[PDB]
Amino acid sequence: LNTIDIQGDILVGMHKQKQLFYFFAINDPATFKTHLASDIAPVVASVTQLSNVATQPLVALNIAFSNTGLLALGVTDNLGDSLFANGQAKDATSFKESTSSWVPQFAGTGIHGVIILASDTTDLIDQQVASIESTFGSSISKLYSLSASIRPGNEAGHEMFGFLDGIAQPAINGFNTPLPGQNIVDAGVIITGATNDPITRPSWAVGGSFLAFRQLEQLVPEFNKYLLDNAPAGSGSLQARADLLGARMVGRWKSGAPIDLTPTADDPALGADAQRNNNFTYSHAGFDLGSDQSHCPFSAHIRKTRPRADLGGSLTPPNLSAGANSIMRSGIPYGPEVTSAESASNTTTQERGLAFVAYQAQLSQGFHFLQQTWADNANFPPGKTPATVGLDPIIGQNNGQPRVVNGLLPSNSSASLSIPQFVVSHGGEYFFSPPISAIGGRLSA
Ligand code: HEM
Repeated sequence: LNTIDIQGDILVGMHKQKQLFYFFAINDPATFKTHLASDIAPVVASVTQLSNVATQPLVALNIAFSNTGLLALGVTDNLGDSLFANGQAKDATSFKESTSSWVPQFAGTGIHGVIILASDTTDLIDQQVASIESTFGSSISKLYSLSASIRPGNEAGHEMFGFLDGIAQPAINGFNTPLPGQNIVDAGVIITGATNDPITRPSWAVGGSFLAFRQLEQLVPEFNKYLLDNAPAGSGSLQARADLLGARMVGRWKSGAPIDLTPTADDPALGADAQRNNNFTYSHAGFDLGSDQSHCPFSAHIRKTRPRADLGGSLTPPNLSAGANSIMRSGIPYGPEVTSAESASNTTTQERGLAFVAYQAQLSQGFHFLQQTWADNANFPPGKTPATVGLDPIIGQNNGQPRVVNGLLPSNSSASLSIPQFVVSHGGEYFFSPPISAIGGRLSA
């Protein structure tokens, strides 16, 4: 790997308090290219730079292009990815959703790219945006944007449902020092043209990655109310038992504690411990892997998206199964905190959610595969008893309607729940984040 030439959000994440997703079209390739080379390319933050606190810019900038943006730039080379080429709108029906609920700018292929601006204040971001718009002039056009932020206080690093996020990533072999239980993968799973990437890419694409962007609204008061209404009977407060159900749905407690290691009560100390909070496989000493949902439901979100021992491999950490289906996640929450009024009425009045960002070298193996073949598949994971696992309670989709999810109730692993959508996709796009040398190189030529 040459982490000098790889955009930082791909392998490191921007790790700033604020981010802006600036979605643009290219009006005029010729003028746009000039300013791409002079104004954008030299300030794109790399993995190497973001990997050291002393070399992190006040504004971390990354930029990615859609198939039609690349077309607008006169670049027609085959990036080796049909899903990217066709755009996410065309792919929506693969996830049993429709472009009906999408931001209208996303329901098409008019968006040519996205600029990711990140800084610890919104002030610095808007300065950089004002400069970009000034210098590019009418060669660029803003079609849509989404402002996002780290949540405040003790919810920093947690997503809108309140769960600590950004714990689990694939370790890239030869680059990351793997953590206990962490999967270890070839660089080519995430970085196009890198080690063991079987797909031929254009020359200017080596060091890049596909960026799956999803604007995912979360119905937080509704979720909270559902958990309280369905809290399993037992010891502790109603909220504690409600939290237990929530944790069974995610596969982690709000603290980050993986339920597979903490199956009856939260242990917040575990969530804060990078050396132990991923050290599991779903295998347990005296339990049948195929039928035991006492530690973690077969349908739990993280078990659906990283099956670990459910797809074979070592029963002791680290489990190394399904390395090719790993994704890097750089998502960040958007929208305001939940208000008292919303909580009292258990009803959302304004949009908040996750600005979901997934990187992978193959869309068909990454985001698209986890959503369609695993999360939305009522019979995944395979070989379980009962065999009908049901859907991912967090992201599983059923054309807008309630999702049948099994195994969630600790007192009865055959008990089914009919769970309304908590996450409402408003769509997004598939982009390609090029290596930095390509931005001021071929893409500006
Ligand atoms: C609003 C929607 C979503 C929410 C609230 C959500 C929430 C979470 C949470 C709380 C975790 C645990 C933190 C961690 O392990 O790092 C997690 C992990 C993860 N999620 Fe999601 N997520 C969402 C969307 C998605 C989507 C759309 C995908 C893929 C299609 C996805 C794939 C993953 C993966 C791969 C992990 C790590 C699993 C592992 O390595 O064990 N998430 N998510």
